[PDB]
Amino acid sequence: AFNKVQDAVNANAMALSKLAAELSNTFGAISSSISDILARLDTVEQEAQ
Amino acid sequence: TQECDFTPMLTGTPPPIYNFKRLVFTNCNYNLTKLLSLFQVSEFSCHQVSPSSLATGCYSSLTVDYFAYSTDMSSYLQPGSAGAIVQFNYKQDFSN
Amino acid sequence: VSPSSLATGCYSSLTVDYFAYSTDMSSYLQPGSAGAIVQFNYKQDFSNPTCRVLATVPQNLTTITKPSNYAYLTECYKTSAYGKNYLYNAPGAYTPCLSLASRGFSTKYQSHSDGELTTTGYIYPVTGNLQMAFIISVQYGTDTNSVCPMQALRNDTSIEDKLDVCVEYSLHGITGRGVFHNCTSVGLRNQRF
Amino acid sequence: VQPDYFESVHTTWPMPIDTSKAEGVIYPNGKSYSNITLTYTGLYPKANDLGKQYLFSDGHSAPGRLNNLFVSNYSSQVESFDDGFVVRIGAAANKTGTTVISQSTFKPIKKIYPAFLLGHSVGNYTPSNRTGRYLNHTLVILPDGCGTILHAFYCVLHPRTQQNCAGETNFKSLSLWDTPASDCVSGSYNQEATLGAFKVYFDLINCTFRYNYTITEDENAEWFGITQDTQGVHLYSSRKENVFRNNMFHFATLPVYQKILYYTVIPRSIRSPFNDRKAWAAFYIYKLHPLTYLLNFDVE
Ligand SMILES: *[C@@H]1O[C@H](CO)[C@@H](O[C@@H]2O[C@H](CO)[C@@H](O)[C@H](O)[C@H]2NC(C)=O)[C@H](O)[C@H]1NC(C)=O
Ligand SMILES: *[C@@H]1O[C@H](CO)[C@@H](O[C@@H]2O[C@H](CO)[C@@H](O)[C@H](O)[C@H]2NC(C)=O)[C@H](O)[C@H]1NC(C)=O
Ligand SMILES: *[C@@H]1O[C@H](CO)[C@@H](O[C@@H]2O[C@H](CO)[C@@H](O)[C@H](O)[C@H]2NC(C)=O)[C@H](O)[C@H]1NC(C)=O
Ligand SMILES: *[C@@H]1O[C@H](CO)[C@@H](O[C@@H]2O[C@H](CO)[C@@H](O)[C@H](O)[C@H]2NC(C)=O)[C@H](O)[C@H]1NC(C)=O
Ligand SMILES: CCCCCCCC/C=C\CCCCCCCC(=O)O
Ligand SMILES: CCCCCCCC/C=C\CCCCCCCC(=O)O
Ligand SMILES: CCCCCCCCCCCCCCCC(=O)O
Ligand SMILES: CCCCCCCCCCCCCCCC(=O)O
Ligand SMILES: *[C@@H]1O[C@H](CO)[C@@H](O)[C@H](O)[C@H]1NC(C)=O
Ligand SMILES: *[C@@H]1O[C@H](CO)[C@@H](O)[C@H](O)[C@H]1NC(C)=O
Ligand SMILES: *[C@@H]1O[C@H](CO)[C@@H](O)[C@H](O)[C@H]1NC(C)=O
Ligand SMILES: *[C@@H]1O[C@H](CO)[C@@H](O)[C@H](O)[C@H]1NC(C)=O
Ligand SMILES: *[C@@H]1O[C@H](CO)[C@@H](O)[C@H](O)[C@H]1NC(C)=O
Ligand SMILES: *[C@@H]1O[C@H](CO)[C@@H](O)[C@H](O)[C@H]1NC(C)=O
Ligand SMILES: *[C@@H]1O[C@H](CO)[C@@H](O)[C@H](O)[C@H]1NC(C)=O
Repeated sequence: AFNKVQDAVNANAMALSKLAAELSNTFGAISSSISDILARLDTVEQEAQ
Repeated sequence: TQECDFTPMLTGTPPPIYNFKRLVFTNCNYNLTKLLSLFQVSEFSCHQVSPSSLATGCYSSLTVDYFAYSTDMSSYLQPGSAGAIVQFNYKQDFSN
Repeated sequence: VSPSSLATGCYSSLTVDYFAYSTDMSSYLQPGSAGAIVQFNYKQDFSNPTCRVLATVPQNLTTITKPSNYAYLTECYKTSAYGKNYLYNAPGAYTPCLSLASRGFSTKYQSHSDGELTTTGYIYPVTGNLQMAFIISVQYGTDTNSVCPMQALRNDTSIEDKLDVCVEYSLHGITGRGVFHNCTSVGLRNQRF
Repeated sequence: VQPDYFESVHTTWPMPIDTSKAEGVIYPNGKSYSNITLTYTGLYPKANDLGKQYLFSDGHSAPGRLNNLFVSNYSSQVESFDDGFVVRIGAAANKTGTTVISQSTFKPIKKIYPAFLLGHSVGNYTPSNRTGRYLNHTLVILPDGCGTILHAFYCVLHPRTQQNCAGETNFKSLSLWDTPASDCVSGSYNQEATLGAFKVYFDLINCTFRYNYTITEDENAEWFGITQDTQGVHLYSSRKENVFRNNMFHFATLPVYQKILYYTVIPRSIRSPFNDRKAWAAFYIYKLHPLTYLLNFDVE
């Protein structure tokens, strides 16, 4: 029963961790930061990135 | 921040391609305008950067290889080329 | 867009910018280029589908004459109490030093100043046949009528014998695939679609 | 010129934008919708924008005679274009009221179409040292023919050095006039009186185009609008049905490609007689902004 209480607390924490971590996926771009894409490319390349 | 030293590239005879020259710059400013006013560009091609972004931003280090080269042999410097230039003279690195 | 699709299809509007231009300065017109051409002379706009064409005009065709020089701008800025403030082109627009640059240029690196504004020009002679640049852009879907090239025109057909079957259609330049059914009028009939 | 008399607290009736009636909304071009609701991004006014009011007046009038004009300093208010604008034209032209000048004489309020100068560059008037002079190709939008003609042209304006005529040492303003009694006899509408009175002030040099448009006049509500993009200048008007006159539709494109930065409303004074005069309405200008709107379309 104690393991089920801790399991529930961890499932709540795991949903928020997995939300926050997907903002560092580049997905095949040159960066996951939008600011670095805007600072390193021109407009046509910026759009596809 | 004292200014970068391009005078090795701007005086003398440029070397052949198998004996190319390399310069590396950190912690300096360089005046890209009046560098572009010494040369007439026939072509450029860039990889994960654009030349208008090099003009408006900053970077940790700059690295320049330079040699004499006929412009009408430009397609022998393309990535994926098959001839003697990539095999025995110069092969471009695509890490940075 | 591709040039061969401009030759077989219709669009709402066509826009052409054109000027004299040496072909061996072509890389200064590239998107991403860094010199004086994009900064002070022409910056291409990319919000619509667009093409860039360089061409030579031959000797006895057309009634196009040649100018004496090619000419571009090397600087445009205003003076302030701190120093120079460089004024850069917007995409598709004209340079703010255009009224100063209408005075002409006689020598390379000749300046023209009015108040705060200053501009510098660069000329060099025209040798051989004239060369030109064209910036073309099209629009889709903003008009009840179309711009079409003459090889893309077909005669006319009727729908009244082919109701409730799937057909191709080309209706005032709007093309596609569909099934048609006689109905009661809705919408404004002056807007056609 | 006595501009504290015109923009006083006499009429000053505020007229905000009501989006629940869709006031000042430009219809999409090339397409229609029927009985639906959708979002649309475009150039729209802000909700509950009061805008700016323009009050007009017949000039000074001797008994039986005509005098100099009673105008404001609208010819020295140079305003920023920024996205274009829309104009509510004479919404008060169905009730009683004076214009501003004859405070004890209510006359049936007619409608007054606005006149505009629009340009890229602006300067001083030399030697009068007055600001508000347009100096390159300027666009001129003039109503004419007792409100049946719209002239639009793109020309260089050369000031004339006559009695003042907008180019002398002494310079009040540019101001335009018209006569409801002689220039607006029915059957023979003189559709060049505003053009001729304008040509008294200026020489029209190197006109690239000269367009003429048919205006539908009545005493109901009217909306006019102007925008610029990379394809040129667009003009918008409410149609002629008394059926949803809040909707503005595109009726003209003008091949003007340099960016319009400044505009000037032209001060008018329509020179009716003293006893049988007509009282004048206002108009209201509202600025456009890039906005997203939720629009509802009926089945019509
Ligand atoms: C980069 O070098 C150019 C040289 O080409 C500098 O431009 C010169 O500036 C001085 C004073 O501002 C003028 O007297 C020269 O006539 C200029 N020469 C040209 C060709 O324009 C430029 O100032 C340098 N950039 C910076 C930031 O110092
Ligand atoms: C587009 O214009 C060309 C003009 O070059 C037209 O071609 C000419 O047509 C006439 C009529 O048969 C011939 O006598 C000429 O010899 C043609 N000139 C050439 C160069 O072929 C052409 O017909 C036009 N296109 C369409 C679709 O009408
Ligand atoms: C645009 O208008 C300006 C006026 O502001 C014109 O420039 C003037 O040209 C005359 C020619 O006699 C000079 O005397 C003035 O000094 C000029 N004004 C300024 C401020 O320099 C200009 O020519 C016009 N543009 C074009 C293309 O003609
Ligand atoms: C629009 O109306 C005006 C005024 O009636 C026309 O202006 C005349 O144009 C002709 C030829 O362009 C000139 O010879 C006259 O001097 C102009 N008269 C005036 C009073 O301006 C204009 O032509 C009309 N537009 C079109 C397209 O016909
Ligand atoms: C100059 C081509 C004449 C030979 C064509 C017929 C042989 C085809 C077989 C292999 C072709 C591969 C060579 C690719 C040529 C491009 C040269 C280069 O990479 O710079
Ligand atoms: C042409 C001279 C090259 C000199 C190399 C040393 C300077 C390196 C610093 C910046 C290089 C960026 C210039 C890009 C060249 C393309 C010019 C263009 O057409 O926009
Ligand atoms: C530092 C100057 C002394 C070195 C002198 C080297 C002279 C360069 C000549 C060789 C050019 C090599 C480029 C050939 C390739 C090509 O042009 O296609
Ligand atoms: C309207 C025609 C008269 C004006 C004559 C202008 C034509 C000569 C100027 C050519 C400039 C073209 C751009 C120069 C840069 C280049 O040649 O690459
Ligand atoms: C134009 O010049 C070409 C040679 O470049 C020649 O063959 C042709 O006959 C000429 N035509 C005319 C009309 O001059
Ligand atoms: C930048 O700093 C220098 C050094 O004092 C000063 O002379 C100059 O006016 C400054 N410029 C601006 C735009 O602040
Ligand atoms: C289509 O409908 C209209 C109006 O409903 C009618 O006038 C017309 O005759 C119909 N056409 C056919 C082919 O049925
Ligand atoms: C007339 O000009 C003055 C100052 O130039 C200004 O304060 C006033 O608002 C102007 N009049 C009107 C009606 O805008
Ligand atoms: C304006 O007044 C006329 C007559 O006085 C009337 O017929 C008309 O309906 C009024 N306008 C509106 C929008 O009601
Ligand atoms: C008259 O105009 C000139 C500009 O040509 C300006 O320098 C001067 O200050 C003006 N005079 C007055 C009294 O404002
Ligand atoms: C009108 O155009 C002519 C071209 O023939 C030009 O010479 C003249 O300067 C122009 N007028 C003005 C006021 O610039």
